[PDB]
Amino acid sequence: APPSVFAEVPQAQPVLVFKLTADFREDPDPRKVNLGVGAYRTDDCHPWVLPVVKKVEQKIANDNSLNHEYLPILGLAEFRSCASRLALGDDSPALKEKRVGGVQSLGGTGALRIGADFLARWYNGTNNKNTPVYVSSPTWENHNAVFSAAGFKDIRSYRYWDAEKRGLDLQGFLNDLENAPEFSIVVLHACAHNPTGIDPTPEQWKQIASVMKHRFLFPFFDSAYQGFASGNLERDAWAIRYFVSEGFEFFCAQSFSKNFGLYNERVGNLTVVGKEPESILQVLSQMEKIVRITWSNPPAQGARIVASTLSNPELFEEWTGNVKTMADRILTMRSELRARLEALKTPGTWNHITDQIGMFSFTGLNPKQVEYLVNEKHIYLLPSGRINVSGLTTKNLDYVATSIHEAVTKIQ
Amino acid sequence: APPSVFAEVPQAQPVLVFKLTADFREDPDPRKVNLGVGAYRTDDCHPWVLPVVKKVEQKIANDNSLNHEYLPILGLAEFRSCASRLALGDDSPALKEKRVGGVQSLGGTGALRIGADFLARWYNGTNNKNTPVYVSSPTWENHNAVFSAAGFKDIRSYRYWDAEKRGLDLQGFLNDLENAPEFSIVVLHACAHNPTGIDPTPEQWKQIASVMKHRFLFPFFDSAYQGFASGNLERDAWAIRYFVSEGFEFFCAQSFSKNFGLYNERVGNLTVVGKEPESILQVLSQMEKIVRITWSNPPAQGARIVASTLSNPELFEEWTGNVKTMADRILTMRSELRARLEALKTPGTWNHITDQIGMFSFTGLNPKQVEYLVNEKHIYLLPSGRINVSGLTTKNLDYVATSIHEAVTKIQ
Repeated sequence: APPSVFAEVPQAQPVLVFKLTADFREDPDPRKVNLGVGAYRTDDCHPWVLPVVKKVEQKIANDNSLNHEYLPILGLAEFRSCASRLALGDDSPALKEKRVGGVQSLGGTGALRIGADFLARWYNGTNNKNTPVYVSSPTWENHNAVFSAAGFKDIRSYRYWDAEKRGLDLQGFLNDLENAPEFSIVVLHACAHNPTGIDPTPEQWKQIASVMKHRFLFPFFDSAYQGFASGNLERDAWAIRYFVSEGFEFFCAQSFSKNFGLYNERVGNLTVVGKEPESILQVLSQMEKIVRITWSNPPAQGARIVASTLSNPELFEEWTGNVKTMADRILTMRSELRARLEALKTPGTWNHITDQIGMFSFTGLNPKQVEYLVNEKHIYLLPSGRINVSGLTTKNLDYVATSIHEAVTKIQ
Repeated sequence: APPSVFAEVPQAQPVLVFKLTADFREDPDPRKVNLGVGAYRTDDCHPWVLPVVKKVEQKIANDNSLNHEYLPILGLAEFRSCASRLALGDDSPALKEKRVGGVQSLGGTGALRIGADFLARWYNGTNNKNTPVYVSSPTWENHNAVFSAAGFKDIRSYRYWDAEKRGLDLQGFLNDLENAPEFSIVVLHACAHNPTGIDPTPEQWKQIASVMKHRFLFPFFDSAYQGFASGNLERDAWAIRYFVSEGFEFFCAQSFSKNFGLYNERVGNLTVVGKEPESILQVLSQMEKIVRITWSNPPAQGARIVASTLSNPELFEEWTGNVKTMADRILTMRSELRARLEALKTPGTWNHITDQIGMFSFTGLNPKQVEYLVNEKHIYLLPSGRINVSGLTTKNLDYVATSIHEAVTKIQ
């Protein structure tokens, strides 16, 4: 009869895609297409498990040597070494000189929150909750959240998407980077910009690099699709491996969710670059204490699989093949969509579709055009014109292209 | 050459046991004993993997039906149902009336931090960072930490350990519970008090129950050793299952680390009891949003094993057997130590050793006596006189008892 502490609780509300796919689920129309699904799908609209992953799982399932005792707080030793080595390169002299520790975390999200909560207490003084934060416009929906609920109360949007011409707005944001309270932190996308797909060219990275070396900035990379983006580890980590040979430091947040398909195993690593082996051991020290209060220590299964893969030469081999599979499919569905849009003389340029890298891509549509695709043609995608390219198959591709043609033409 | 943001970083320092076992590791003395190891060890001083766990792992390893796609933010559906059902009972009408959701978290630690960070924003008003916090004296070392770094700046110690007579100080803390700013939250140990082992009797629980129902308290249980403590699920969850039939509500933090041996898989559940199906769906709603910023969603492997076990009758059967194994060993090492202490006419009463429940136990020694065991007899344990009973085997038991005899007698 009396009150509920539980009553007077604000419902929280259905986020962007969660409601989107739900509507798709109940849609009885047989030509419906879901392009807002948040992982990689095959051409038959199915989840794919990497054979190299199914392979290692069997090896683990049979190793009666393994136990289930607590791991080091920072995580499985081998994993952190392999992961950072993957992002920075084996032949990186920044490894020989002992510059970096890894922290095994809970996916890419966990790498941020730990690297985030760390900065709001040891970066820019002590317990500095006022330091500005670099987020792109637009950005992965909870770059904001992970830094907000980490402390920081201003969040700063450097323009990134250029609506007209559908490409990169370089000095549109390179200029904004100048205005900022300098010496602030910058969470850059390593490659495959979520949710646009447009990455800076190596030349343009040099620009953003020096111009913000010159003048007070700390990078906080988000390497979530390394290898998964373009089908290769060497060029996807270039913007990372350049910052090291110049002589920077940064936190790099690695996610193995998309490029190992290990979404529900939450495999991730925070790579931390230094000066000299001095304070890295110091960073890693009270990185532990941050973790201890979040999760006592990280889970083992997902990490072992990645570690067993990256350490072994004939699994690494098979893995990069599997990664190239997921890759090549996306790049093909790009070249195909562009071609079909161009084959129908669809008003506008559509280079961006093939210039963008990765699984997500900005079409260049505005919610009035998108509204048409969702309600009349039952193509489900976000109002920001964002599609999951892996949502495009060989059967729906011709319908979707023609639908996009109808949208741009009929609705301005 | 220039500064390091990384320099001027405070090293954090080696905690209690981490330094303790390290010293044990380098100790060349052949009669050394480690009683500060933080998990269950066999009589041969080894980690034990439950056969029922090795069993389910094989079943999972062979189910080619499973994928690695993201789980619900709150976690694997089956797990949360089985876990809460385990703590509250299948025949609990508080389940039929839809009172409770579970939130799959990262071990027991994760269940707290989520349940903690939730209260510091929806409990006792809104964004109430001032509400007092109940922690025992002493308590599991990071009941304090998990609530501190969750916000709260006062932490209140209700006396729990009674140095002389080595047992429970009931109204010593039942009185302190009266003084507190009422309507504050209370993280009670369900059973197996870490690090003492003394649990209140069912009668004494009724006392603490009503007297703090009567007057403004919200329980926040820590069920970390359910079944693992006394070798059974029915009496270990009694203090929980009583609070529900009275008509309370609370968060219960379940850990499956010790009772499934799944430490490095980080399996845990936050059970949340309500009034009426109303605001539980509301609690679970913005429980998701708290999780999203911590870890996007929880890992699957550890949860599936527990879920597959608790849902299946002939695995549940085998599991409770394995749990009874770990249990009975501890209870035996208790009755044996007590007997050997009593057989040597060791000055003092030693009932507490056999009255305490669970893996951890307070001997009743004070660091001057403990100092003797560690430096002269190379028995490693915490200054609080805390031992890991599973550290006691059939070979060291006679040495340790005799050592404890020497400590109490020679050093007052």
